[PDB]
Amino acid sequence: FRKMAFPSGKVEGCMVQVTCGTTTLNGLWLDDVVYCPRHVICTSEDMLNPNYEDLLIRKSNHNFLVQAGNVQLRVIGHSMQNCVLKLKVDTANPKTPKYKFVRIQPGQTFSVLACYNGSPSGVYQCAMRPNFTIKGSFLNGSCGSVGFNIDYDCVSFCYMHHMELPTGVHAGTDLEGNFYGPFVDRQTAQAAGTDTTITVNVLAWLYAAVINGDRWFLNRFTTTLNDFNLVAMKYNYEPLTQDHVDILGPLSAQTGIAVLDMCASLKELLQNGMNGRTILGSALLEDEFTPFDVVRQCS
Amino acid sequence: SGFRKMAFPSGKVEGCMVQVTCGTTTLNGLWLDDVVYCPRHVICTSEDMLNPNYEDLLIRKSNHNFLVQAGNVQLRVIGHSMQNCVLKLKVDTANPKTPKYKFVRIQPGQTFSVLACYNGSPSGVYQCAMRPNFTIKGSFLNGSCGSVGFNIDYDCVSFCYMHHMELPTGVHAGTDLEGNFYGPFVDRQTAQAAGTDTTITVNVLAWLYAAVINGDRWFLNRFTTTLNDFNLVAMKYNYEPLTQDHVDILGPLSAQTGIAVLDMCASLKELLQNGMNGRTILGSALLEDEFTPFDVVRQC
Repeated sequence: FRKMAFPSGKVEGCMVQVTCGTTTLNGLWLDDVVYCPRHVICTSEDMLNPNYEDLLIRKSNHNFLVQAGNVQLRVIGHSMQNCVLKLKVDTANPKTPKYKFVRIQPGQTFSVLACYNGSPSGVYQCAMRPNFTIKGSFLNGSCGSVGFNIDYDCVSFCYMHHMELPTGVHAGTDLEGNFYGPFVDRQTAQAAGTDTTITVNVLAWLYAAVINGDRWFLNRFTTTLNDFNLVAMKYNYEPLTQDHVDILGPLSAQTGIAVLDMCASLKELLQNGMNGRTILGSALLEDEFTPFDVVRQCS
Repeated sequence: SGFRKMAFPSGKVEGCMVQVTCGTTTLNGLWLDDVVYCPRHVICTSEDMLNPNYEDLLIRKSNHNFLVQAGNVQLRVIGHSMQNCVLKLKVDTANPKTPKYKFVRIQPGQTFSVLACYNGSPSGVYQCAMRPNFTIKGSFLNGSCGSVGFNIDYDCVSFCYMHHMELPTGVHAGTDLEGNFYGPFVDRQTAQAAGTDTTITVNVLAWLYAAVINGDRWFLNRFTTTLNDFNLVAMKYNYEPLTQDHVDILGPLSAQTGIAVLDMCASLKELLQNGMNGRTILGSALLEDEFTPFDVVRQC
């Protein structure tokens, strides 16, 4: 049971390189529009208190260098949609797949195609943390990297990398320029909130362990929704709602274990530890597997 | 901090995956040029797997008995031959999506990306390492036979693994692209026991060197140990013994830093006897052994 990422083939053909002056980052080429973070028009000295609306007036179409491999894309128009620049190019991308722009909620998972200078280099699976950050691997030049989910024939773009916080975490926006979290696209001291463990994802992971035959944390006891949240709040676990119980329905029928019955096992794990044992070969509880991910990978 | 286990982009490999059907069995195949590669047990039923006579089974088959399907376009099989444990199906049309490719055989401890496919359709990609017992610990359901492992260097794809069998212990076994099995495993439905799995010591040391470069230093100690003494302690924790070749590979890591290889071994020895004590190294609460030294000194 590994953390698999979606195939990146449909996304690799849409990555381009956007250059404005000295700054170079990655862009998303869909149809005849190139999407990239709006701070590409700002120098290192302009990131203190940038005025994007005034800076964009200065720039023209010939100040943007869009490169797709060996070919050069010619910019004929520019626009801004919140914290995202929309560059209109003269040629449509023939590699454009069936796509859709969606905004996800914290706790959901998606695959990230890390790119450098418009060239994909790696792909990995991650989840949106409750503090609206992601524990990704972004170095310098990886701005503009996109996160996506893959339907049967449709690619849902949900994230674009914008900034790197001074803690190893990264922050970004959706494809419409709306930031995930209280962050702003400026070079200043920005603090991420207290990260909490995704309780619903842990329960789904525990169901996956039961499917794989690893059944030792199961106990005869059961708890209430209110009692579990009291323990969950103490151990920095997000509160469990009724909709979370409904989502875990398909996994409850396959294993025969009720959600509240499983919560008693998780409650004992937090208080008494792992008792020197492993679940699915791990000494810690994974919280980056959504209930939908468990169904996809198992049933 | 932060060191993600990243997998190579799979775009160049997605266009080479096909579906091969022989009778009732259906698995995945690799379409390169005018040759389709797939495990040879596709011509075996569930009853023949106990004692398969592949020479007897293959001679009774014809070209029209193999159904090769790349999406909706059906390929025409014009010939076939068997190389060790792999089947080579020659088709009438070459694959226009064929990239610059190579066939390499890897040693235990090396890492590669795996593209999991079901009935010729890719489903997911993950990064793994060849364990010292010549097995891989991934997610392979029924119908994933034929999925390949690869590495990408610049623009060249290096195919190194093809999934063949799933062991009763939950691990998977396979061959290289020439049909030679990794380990003593065979393509039979018999009781095959994998060896004891051990931690890749050289990968852990390379990972620890990346930690001191990135900031973490709490595990360093003032002691040093000999290579012979370290192995006597390492074997007690099911750690692979360290050879002189591993020391030379870690040379550049000890050059950028100030810590000798034997110095780092003493620190690793102290970590094993004490544990993490609630602390983390590069954001990880466990010692990682799936990062090769080559990857460590490229992305420092």
